[PDB]
Amino acid sequence: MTTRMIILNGGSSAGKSGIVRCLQSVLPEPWLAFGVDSLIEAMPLKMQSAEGGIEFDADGGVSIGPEFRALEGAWAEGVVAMARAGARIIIDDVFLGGAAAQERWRSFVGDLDVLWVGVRCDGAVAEGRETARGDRVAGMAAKQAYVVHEGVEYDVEVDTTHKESIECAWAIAAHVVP
Amino acid sequence: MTTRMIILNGGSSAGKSGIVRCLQSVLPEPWLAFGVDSLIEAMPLKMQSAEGGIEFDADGGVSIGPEFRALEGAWAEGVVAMARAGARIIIDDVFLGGAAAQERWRSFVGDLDVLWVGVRCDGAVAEGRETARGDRVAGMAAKQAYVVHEGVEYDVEVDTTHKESIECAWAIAAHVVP
Amino acid sequence: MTTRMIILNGGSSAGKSGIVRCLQSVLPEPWLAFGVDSLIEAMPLKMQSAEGGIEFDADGGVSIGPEFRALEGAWAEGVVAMARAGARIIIDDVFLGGAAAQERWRSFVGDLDVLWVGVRCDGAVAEGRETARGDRVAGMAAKQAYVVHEGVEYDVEVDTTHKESIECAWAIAAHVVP
Amino acid sequence: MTTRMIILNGGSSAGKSGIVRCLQSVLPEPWLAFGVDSLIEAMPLKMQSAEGGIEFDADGGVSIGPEFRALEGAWAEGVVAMARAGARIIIDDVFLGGAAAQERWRSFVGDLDVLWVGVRCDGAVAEGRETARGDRVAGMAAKQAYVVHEGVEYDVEVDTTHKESIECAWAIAAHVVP
Ligand SMILES: O=C(N[C@H](CO)[C@H](O)c1ccc([N+](=O)[O-])cc1)C(Cl)Cl
Ligand SMILES: O=C(N[C@H](CO)[C@H](O)c1ccc([N+](=O)[O-])cc1)C(Cl)Cl
Ligand SMILES: O=C(N[C@H](CO)[C@H](O)c1ccc([N+](=O)[O-])cc1)C(Cl)Cl
Ligand SMILES: O=C(N[C@H](CO)[C@H](O)c1ccc([N+](=O)[O-])cc1)C(Cl)Cl
Ligand SMILES: O=C(N[C@H](CO)[C@H](O)c1ccc([N+](=O)[O-])cc1)C(Cl)Cl
Ligand SMILES: O=C(N[C@H](CO)[C@H](O)c1ccc([N+](=O)[O-])cc1)C(Cl)Cl
Ligand SMILES: O=C(N[C@H](CO)[C@H](O)c1ccc([N+](=O)[O-])cc1)C(Cl)Cl
Ligand SMILES: O=C(N[C@H](CO)[C@H](O)c1ccc([N+](=O)[O-])cc1)C(Cl)Cl
Repeated sequence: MTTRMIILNGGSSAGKSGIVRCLQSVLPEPWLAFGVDSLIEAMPLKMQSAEGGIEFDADGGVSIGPEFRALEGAWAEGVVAMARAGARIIIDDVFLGGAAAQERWRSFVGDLDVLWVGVRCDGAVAEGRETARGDRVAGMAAKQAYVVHEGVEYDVEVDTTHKESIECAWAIAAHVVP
Repeated sequence: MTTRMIILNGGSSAGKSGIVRCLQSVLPEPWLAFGVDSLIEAMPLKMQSAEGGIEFDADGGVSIGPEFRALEGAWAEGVVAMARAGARIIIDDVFLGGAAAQERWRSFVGDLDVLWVGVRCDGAVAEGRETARGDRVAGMAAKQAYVVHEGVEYDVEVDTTHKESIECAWAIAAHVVP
Repeated sequence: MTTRMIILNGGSSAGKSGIVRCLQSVLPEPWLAFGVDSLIEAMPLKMQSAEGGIEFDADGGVSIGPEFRALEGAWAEGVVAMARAGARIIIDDVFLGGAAAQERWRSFVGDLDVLWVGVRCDGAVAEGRETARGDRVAGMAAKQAYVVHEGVEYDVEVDTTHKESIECAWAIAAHVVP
Repeated sequence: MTTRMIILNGGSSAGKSGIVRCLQSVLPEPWLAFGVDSLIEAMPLKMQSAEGGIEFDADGGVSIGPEFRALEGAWAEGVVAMARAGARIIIDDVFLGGAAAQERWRSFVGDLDVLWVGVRCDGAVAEGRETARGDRVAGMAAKQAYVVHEGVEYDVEVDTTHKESIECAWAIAAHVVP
């Protein structure tokens, strides 16, 4: 029953990265963190200008093509492989495809023990934080705030609308089996 | 009565930068933002290793020497000069010297119309956010949370302990005379 | 004859920022660094989406409107004011307007002692570095490589095409009167 | 004979990251990039303050403990797993242990087709660039410039002392079998 992977899902500006660093500080054993964002940074820059890659609409929409998806797949497998190799992994994701996305993960994970975490946050509030951070495309927060969880099943749910990252971290750590 | 400068004061991780970007988005006229941090980034790197410069204790303490202070002074004058030249300026500061610090500003400002803003936040909560951001020296938040406001007089006060940046932004904008 | 300001001019990716940090390390007295880029970061984000602000064409072109120019002006005056106040200032600029730009500076500077530095670099090579850094809009380097110096007069010229930043730094420092 | 992984080795400031982005732009197929630095960013912050983790001496030295090494191991396996899954991977490493380090990789890689790249650069020059970038601990460049290659065998060697990143990129791409 030892937890091997902690997969978090939430919309942009919902507070995931903040929760991730807190978890890494709180949890006693070292946990590696990776996510759709670190994956993007690891993909070639041109992937962001290629049709079957990832595209950022000016209104904050996000489109994903097969070239991008294909790469992501091998990446996912590698992350699972790290867990298998004995590294405790935290995944900061954004299930744009809702349930479809969670399934995709389930397939790569297999019988590996995973803690599915849901990070919610009022769209309006997320949108406010989006402005405050100033480093995201205005509109992503709102567009993602809800559709991301539709049909997704979690083992734990935190809502950053009125809870600090460190607090949400404590709630999540409590469900982590050593 | 037109506001020329908005000087914010608060401890590390209290939420100032977030409020600043919100203000820049909210306010109709363009406001330039500068602060102790941009000043630091503009000072030579070695200033951070020189005795009369700025020193960061491992426990999160911050010491300021005369070499640093001298530079800061000319900088302050320049910022005031920008206001005088007609640029709307926002200053994100950290009054380590409490009232002493506010006086220092008053001297540079003169009869220029300034909106003194206080950004408060529970030390414990600030410390939590400090961990979540992971890019500050652990301990700064708590050490600064309160001593920074002792003896300081504001025209407006916001407390980020339970208020989003955008909200605090709205409260502050309301006191800005066009 | 003491040098109060060091104004560098060069196209994107020509190597200015690198030379700037070297100068700050080399020069014995503390020099504050500021530039078109720090100014941009200090301007509201929306300035980048407003017509009379600054616009970044997808091919790497850069357009500047009056709203942006107006702000820049007050900023320039403030920087000069810092020099006057006794702070040694380094300005990392990009004379898009060639000679016109240098004149604009001359007007703000007045009789202040300034060291005009020219940072050149082969367009092709600059374009290569542009790719290597991956954090600029492809095409800026080439578009700026030359037009930026047309009609501009320097006291010192360095060419980073075959010279390291630290070397160019040494050449520039040598012309700085204490 | 299709190349699955490109493993680059070089000392800090030798120019690897710059070469990596160029390769990602040059190579026709998408290549994911990862390295000791992205791994560090993915490890908990505290790993940098824990004895068996990674420690940064003030003079630029770097020490690695077993806790850090253990994690790195599972990470290495995961990266190899990504290659196996069909993702083209580029690894930006720093063989502090010289030959010992290359062996460690050979063990994880197995019979996977790998292109071993060596990125050299004169210590003095690397040290100069270290200053110019200003975001590394002074002294790392020099300490690493040479010891890193002792006993290491490459399929290709580039020297950034007098060659631009894009050029070195071209030399390396030429040895990549599709
Ligand atoms: O802005 C970014 N990422 C955010 C999420 O952190 C963006 O909203 C996003 C959402 C989903 C996504 N995906 O699922 O492939 C990619 C980017 C990075 Cl490009 Cl910096
Ligand atoms: O190289 C490109 N495109 C082709 C299709 O025109 C290609 O198959 C591709 C798309 C994205 C990509 N990536 O992320 O590196 C790589 C190759 C464009 Cl990005 Cl210029
Ligand atoms: O960490 C930093 N700054 C914070 C404040 O944002 C630090 O707490 C600090 C506080 C006061 C200060 N001062 O008043 O000179 C300088 C740095 C910068 Cl060095 Cl990145
Ligand atoms: O140059 C240095 N120090 C002397 C005193 O030893 C000097 O007067 C000084 C201190 C800080 C500084 N700065 O911020 O650039 C500049 C010069 C050290 Cl930083 Cl190496
Ligand atoms: O990319 C940027 N700046 C470069 C120069 O460093 C861009 O080429 C540029 C050039 C000139 C300019 N101007 O003169 O107003 C503004 C940006 C910043 Cl937006 Cl990050
Ligand atoms: O606020 C805006 N525009 C008007 C004109 O429609 C305005 O006068 C302005 C433009 C740029 C700007 N800035 O940089 O903050 C401020 C106000 C747009 Cl940026 Cl939404
Ligand atoms: O400074 C850093 N990394 C450089 C290399 O890019 C440092 O020189 C270093 C070298 C070797 C290393 N290792 O082999 O574990 C880790 C960091 C990161 Cl901590 Cl930002
Ligand atoms: O938690 C810590 N240490 C113990 C040993 O005292 C621990 O086993 C450990 C070290 C590094 C680490 N990491 O990278 O997350 C995790 C746990 C210190 Cl970092 Cl406070």
